[PDB]
Amino acid sequence: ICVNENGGCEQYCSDHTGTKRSCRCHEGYSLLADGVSCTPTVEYPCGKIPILEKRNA
Amino acid sequence: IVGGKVCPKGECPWQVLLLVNGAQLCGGTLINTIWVVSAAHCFDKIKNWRNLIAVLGEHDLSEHDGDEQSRRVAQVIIPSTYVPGTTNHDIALLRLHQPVVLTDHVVPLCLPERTFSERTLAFVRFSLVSGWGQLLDRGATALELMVLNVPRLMTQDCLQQSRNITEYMFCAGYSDGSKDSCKGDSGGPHATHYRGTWYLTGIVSWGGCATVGHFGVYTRVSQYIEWLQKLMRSEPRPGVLLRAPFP
Ligand SMILES: O=C(NCc1cccc(-n2ncc(-c3cc4cncnc4[nH]3)c2O)c1)Nc1ccccc1
Ligand SMILES: [Ca+2]
Ligand SMILES: [Cl-]
Repeated sequence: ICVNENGGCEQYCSDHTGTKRSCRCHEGYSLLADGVSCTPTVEYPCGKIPILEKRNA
Repeated sequence: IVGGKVCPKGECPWQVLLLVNGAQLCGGTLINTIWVVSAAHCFDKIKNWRNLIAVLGEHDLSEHDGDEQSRRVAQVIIPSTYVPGTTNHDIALLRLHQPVVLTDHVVPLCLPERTFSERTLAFVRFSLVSGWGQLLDRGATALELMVLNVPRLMTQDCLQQSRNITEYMFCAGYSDGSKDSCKGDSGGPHATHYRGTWYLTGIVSWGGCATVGHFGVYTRVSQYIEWLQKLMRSEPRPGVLLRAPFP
């Protein structure tokens, strides 16, 4: 699943035994209940541009 | 950077400037508050390892605006497999003496998981490369941080469209001599966007500069994720320079 469409994960994807898949998030993010989406948990998470994120807030 | 534009202040917040004795040495990429990724070759000729400085939050070299943060480089880690004055394994991991403070102007780029990088990022066509390098072949360096959107080529395609790329490298850019990374840009990021977040996929290496018939060459960061991660979990060692086994 992970090799395709990133397993539907926003970030990191792990394959498991079966038709099983687990999405994960980088430090400074948490996984939402959709099991795919990552939301920041800190002020300055990696790979986001504050002046642009704010420009869009 | 040739054929790019100014990176608007704060839009390249992971960009690092490396200095030696106050002189521009190379670029780098912040990946955590104390860790910077650069290019091994940047350090081939370092005399006084103690005079190496990393600057975050830099933009315009001509002025001080107070968003700049300078740190001493405490450790320079290079893979055992790297041979000075060459291109293969052109990567370095730098430990800062003290963490930088994350701000609107200072933010790390995400170091991706290998799998993710290999399976997904590697297939994102366009990525951004940046630095204060030469604006032209045999030209003056940039006073303002520059950025350039470049497309990645599969190595097969690179070789075909070219008029010694290893598995530890990749090609990106243009063959028309209009757009490239350039001298002064080495060690800088090749950053790739995916679903709202940016990741480190490449490091500006060396070779030419906007040479017709040729493509830019970049260190393939995906090959080094595990190596980097292990090092980041390790205790500092005396002596700035450290050669670490690779793999
Ligand atoms: O002399 C050294 N290292 C010093 C040292 C430091 C800092 C920058 C540079 N340095 N020189 C040229 C370029 C460079 C051209 C270029 C074109 N397109 C993109 N990026 C580029 N970068 C570059 O980055 C070298 N090694 C050594 C060892 C043995 C033999 C010969 C050379
Ligand atoms: Ca400045
Ligand atoms: Cl030393």
